[PDB]
Amino acid sequence: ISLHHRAVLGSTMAYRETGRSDAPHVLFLHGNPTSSYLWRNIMPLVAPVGHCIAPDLIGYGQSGKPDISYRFFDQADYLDALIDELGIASAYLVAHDWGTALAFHLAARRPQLVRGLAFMEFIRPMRDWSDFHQHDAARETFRKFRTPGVGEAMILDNNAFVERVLPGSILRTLSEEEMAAYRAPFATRESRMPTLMLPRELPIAGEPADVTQALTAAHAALAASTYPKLLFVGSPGALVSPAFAAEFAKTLKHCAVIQLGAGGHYLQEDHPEAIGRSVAGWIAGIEAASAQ
Ligand SMILES: [Cl-]
Ligand SMILES: [Cl-]
Ligand SMILES: [Cl-]
Repeated sequence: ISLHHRAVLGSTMAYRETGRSDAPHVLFLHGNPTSSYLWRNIMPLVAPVGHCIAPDLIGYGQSGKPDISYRFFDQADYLDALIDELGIASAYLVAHDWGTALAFHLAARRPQLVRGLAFMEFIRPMRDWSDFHQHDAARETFRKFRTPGVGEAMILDNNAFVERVLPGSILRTLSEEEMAAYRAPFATRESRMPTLMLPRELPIAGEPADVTQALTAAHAALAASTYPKLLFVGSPGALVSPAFAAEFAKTLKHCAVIQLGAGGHYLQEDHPEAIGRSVAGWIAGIEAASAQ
């Protein structure tokens, strides 16, 4: 899998690219602990209608592994730098997990950029631990990730995000090749640090406060925004249940909900054709209706 690379902020970032270069930009944003690989069966279905770019976040996939904190704001800075390097000033965003937090934060700061947002399994500030996920076992696992020393043993030493959380929220069983690809960036203990930092960034009960502020503001900007929105949901889902998707959608302008059926968090692995076909049709409709 040969990706494109660019130098960004003294390190490097990798990205997949496909589609016609005169079509609108479509930026695909993955989360923890995946990469642009998550979109491999989706992007080819959007290529006829969009110039598709799928970055590997810093510390993920084939991107660089600099000595940084890997906090949310680090991810935002490196993504901004790549967007500017690639000349992306107007784009559709297609986002998952921390990719949605990045998309919401980007749209709040650059309100002219977003032509439309397709999203699923998104992050929002959670008032209490009871607002995170659908079952107690997941809540307890993430409580442990956020516990000093314990989280390091689970994620740095045992690679639990890659080896347990990821396959645990895909309905089908990945092939040996697919799981080998997902674990390949994370062969060393130190390389796993980004995957430990992100669960510690989740905004739960106001902590961390800086992420809580950024995503509270970003969600308010999202509620006020007028660009088209497409929210995919699975059953039972993980961060987003079908019931919560329908209720969240009512708080937004111009947001349709697409039901994918049985799925957990990594809906791209269980429903790639449905997501790709939906996004491509949606872009085609927006482009035609906005071109008059
Ligand atoms: Cl542009
Ligand atoms: Cl909150
Ligand atoms: Cl389909």
